Amino acid sequence: PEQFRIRRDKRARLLAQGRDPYPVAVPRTHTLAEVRAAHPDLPIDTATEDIVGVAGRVIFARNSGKLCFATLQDGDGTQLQVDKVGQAALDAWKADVDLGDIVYVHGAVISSRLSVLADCWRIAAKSLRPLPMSEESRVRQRYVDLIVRPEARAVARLRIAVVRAIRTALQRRGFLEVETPVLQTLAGGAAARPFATHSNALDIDLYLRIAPELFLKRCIVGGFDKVFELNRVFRNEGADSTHSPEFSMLETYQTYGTYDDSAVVTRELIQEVADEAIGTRQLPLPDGSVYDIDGEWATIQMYPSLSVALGEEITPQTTVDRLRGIADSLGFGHGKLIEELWERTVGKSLSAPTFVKDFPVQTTPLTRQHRSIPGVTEKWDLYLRGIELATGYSELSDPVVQRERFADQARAAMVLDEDFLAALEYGMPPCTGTGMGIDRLLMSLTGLSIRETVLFPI
Amino acid sequence: PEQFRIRRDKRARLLAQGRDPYPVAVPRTHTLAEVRAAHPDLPIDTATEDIVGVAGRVIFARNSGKLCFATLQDGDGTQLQVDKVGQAALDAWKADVDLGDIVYVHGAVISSRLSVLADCWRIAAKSLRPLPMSEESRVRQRYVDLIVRPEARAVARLRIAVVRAIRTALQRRGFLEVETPVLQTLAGGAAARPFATHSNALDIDLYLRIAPELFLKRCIVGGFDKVFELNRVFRNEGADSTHSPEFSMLETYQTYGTYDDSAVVTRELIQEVADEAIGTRQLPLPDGSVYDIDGEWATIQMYPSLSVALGEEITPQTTVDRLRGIADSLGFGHGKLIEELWERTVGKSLSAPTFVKDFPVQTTPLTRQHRSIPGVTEKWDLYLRGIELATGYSELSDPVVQRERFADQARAAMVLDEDFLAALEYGMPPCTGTGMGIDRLLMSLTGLSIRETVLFPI
Ligand SMILES: CCOc1nc(N)nc2c1c(=O)n(C1CCCCCC1)n2CCC1CNC1
Ligand SMILES: CCOc1nc(N)nc2c1c(=O)n(C1CCCCCC1)n2CCC1CNC1
Ligand SMILES: N[C@@H](CCCC[NH3+])C(=O)O
Ligand SMILES: N[C@@H](CCCC[NH3+])C(=O)O
Repeated sequence: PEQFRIRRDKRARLLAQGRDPYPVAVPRTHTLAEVRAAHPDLPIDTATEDIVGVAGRVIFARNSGKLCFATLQDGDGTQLQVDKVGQAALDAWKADVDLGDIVYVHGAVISSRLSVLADCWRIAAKSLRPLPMSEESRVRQRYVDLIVRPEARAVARLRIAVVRAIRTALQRRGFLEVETPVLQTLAGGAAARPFATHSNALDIDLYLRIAPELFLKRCIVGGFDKVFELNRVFRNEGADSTHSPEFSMLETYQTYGTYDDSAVVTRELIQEVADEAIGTRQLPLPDGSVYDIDGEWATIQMYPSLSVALGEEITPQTTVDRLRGIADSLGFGHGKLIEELWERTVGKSLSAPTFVKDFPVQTTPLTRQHRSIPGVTEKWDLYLRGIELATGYSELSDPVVQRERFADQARAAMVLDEDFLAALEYGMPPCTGTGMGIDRLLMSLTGLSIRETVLFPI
Repeated sequence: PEQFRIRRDKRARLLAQGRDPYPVAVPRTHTLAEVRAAHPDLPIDTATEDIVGVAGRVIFARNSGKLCFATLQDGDGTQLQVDKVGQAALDAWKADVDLGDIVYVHGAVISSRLSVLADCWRIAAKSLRPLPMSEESRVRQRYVDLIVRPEARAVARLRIAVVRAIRTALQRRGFLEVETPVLQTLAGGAAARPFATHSNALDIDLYLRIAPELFLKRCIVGGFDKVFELNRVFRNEGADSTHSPEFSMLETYQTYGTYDDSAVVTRELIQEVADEAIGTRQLPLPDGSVYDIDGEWATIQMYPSLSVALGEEITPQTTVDRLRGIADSLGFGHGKLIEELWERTVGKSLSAPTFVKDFPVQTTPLTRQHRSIPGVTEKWDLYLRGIELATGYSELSDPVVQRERFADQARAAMVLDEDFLAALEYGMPPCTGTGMGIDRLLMSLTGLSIRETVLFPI
């Protein structure tokens, strides 16, 4: 709080002296990891003439008369420590260097009684704020978090690897990644309230996408065989531990397969991700426990599993009056009640990775009706560690069914998405699409909160 | 316009008959490209017993008594044509199939007097709109465009390959891809008017990002060595042939290099992209001409090149009164005039790939001051076929300079981005960032308009 000002004084008295505390270029020859990997086993307390120029943040200090010692930490976490050359050097070192400062050191690498002893040295950046964190002050200052807490570094890097692993996996299977509009004249593809924004260009409101599905489906019409899109969607609603207004989401579409096929791919995908990004399918948790995601995953059906849980045959024919009865005895329409009752009974119990499939028609307007069973659609949800993570559909390609479905939805709350429906009636071949939530994915894999999985939330 | 209704009648009279015109699953064993690559050279008018099930859009038809012929076109453009099995089959074929329809055919592949002769056949999707386009009706119905025009297919696929090539190139060089917020409490990183939107969660306006730079720079503070982000930005301004309110943009940041270093990388990157996505650096144009992007690219300086063009020494010292004089004699502040005069004289002439570097301080608040030359910053722009495509900076890591820079900008039009400035004063190491525009990139490579480079504009 005071040291704020002495640092700012250290800046000004360097400019006046004509020593640059924010130089344009310092000749860093090696990352610290490069130096460590280069000199793994080294005779302790012995010299080597490998001259190198390294840089890093001075995090520890121990000044002492003729020799000074400080730990240098590169941005990724790696560490190297630092008569030699000049006395004024040491004077400047003492008087100019503070903790949190970025410094360059040229010299030869030696082994401590793994350090480097300096020919030259320079400031690369002057810190006007010493380093210190509540979980919320962590999020509001991620940049400090990443500097001073290792786990922040590992989580950031893990998200990145997971996202790369996803691209790899889909690309290996012959999927093409596409960019579809964020700004739309009307936002569809999911059930949520949009963010609205006004355009100076057109003097109209546009709406940020809630999902890419409707546009992705146009691509399938247009002759894409296999397409995906990994990017942010926007749902103007409340925040909780599994919901945020902006988050990253994966949609996948594949022609000439069903929800049976996309279920297999989804499993393989998640498993292939663990392998690449985490290295095990026996997933360690902060709990201390281990979650096993290996092998095969159980598939249940919604109506039957709900039936066993309630001890009574529930079907698509079961009335809202009856459902409401059961809803009460525990604590709008048919579909909503089935999913609610199922979630409160079956989905809450689940631990092992589980698919639930065959969903009520009311609440699934974009998914095809089931091939044999009446009253249900070909949709699955994937629960992983009790987290709704992913869905897949046998996609409805029937435009007149689809027009009805929207009309039913519109009257319930009349402007339909006429261009989407127009596209469907040029002919969309049979396909299965999936959605997956990236943070929920990581959450399910790690036990980490949504406020840790993304770099910069609010 | 009438045939709209006969198609819709063909749908209904199939449902009633209990033949599904939008089946969930048809067993397509092979893409058409798979069949073509399998049977390249084949004795013409001879049989082979490779049974396969293919699917595709019936685009050509020629019905004739006992044998019917139609061209099947897969979504990517590949083509295969189609006593045998059943007469009712042929009756249904004639009466049920229209152009634009998606159809499945099982049977053996044979050579035409390269077709397939049918054991079975089924409708996969019924089209209620026959296929037909003005450049604007092309954009509003991309799905039809992609079906009926080959070039639409190739451009879509090229953008995708270019974007993949970019990720490859950066990933090869050890860059990590990061997601930074689209919704911000205040949007910075470039000069443009934001899109504003209201949050129900917080009862405040948020602003869609104009650029990721300020957040990307936090990542560098936080110890990222090499980071990029390829994703859409939003600038609430007018549309023209090189400007749109939503477009895809690449930002790159690398520690311990300057604008000299990022210039080299940018060249290599663009060149490596051409190689992967296009296959030549002798770029063919709709013109008929060829643009050469191979070898080395010229670097000029703004003030000196402007000087030669005007025949008079222009420096950072040259007054607004003088500049305005020259501006008039041809046809606000110093910086703006330099760039304007330069663009109207030098930048308009350029053809070969050219870097212009060393920019006026006023108009470059985020870039470091030049290491030796006074009055200029270390910024370059890359012109490619006379298109402003890309910039790179030696990044300003000096927080007090940076605070001033914003204050000057704010007073000109007082709320600064205090958190960004806070991050800078924990110490950002020397780095160079770049921006590149994806559509301008493709435009510069191909001669294609911005309304062709993206799938779904408006
Ligand atoms: C990390 C924040 O993720 C999410 N935030 C919000 N607001 N909404 C989200 C999510 C989020 O991850 N999802 C889903 C979850 C898996 C299904 C695929 C799409 C993503 N959804 C929608 C799920 C609804 C369907 N029943 C609840
Ligand atoms: C395809 C549409 O691309 C763009 N649209 C808009 N509205 N603005 C764009 C673009 C667009 O591509 N760019 C730039 C061009 C290259 C520099 C890096 C960022 C991208 N910019 C900003 C450039 C200004 C700096 N002087 C003009
Ligand atoms: N838009 C969907 C994801 C794709 C499901 C398959 N069409 C959702 O948010 O639920
Ligand atoms: N945000 C910049 C691109 C990055 C330039 C390097 N800091 C722009 O739009 O011009």
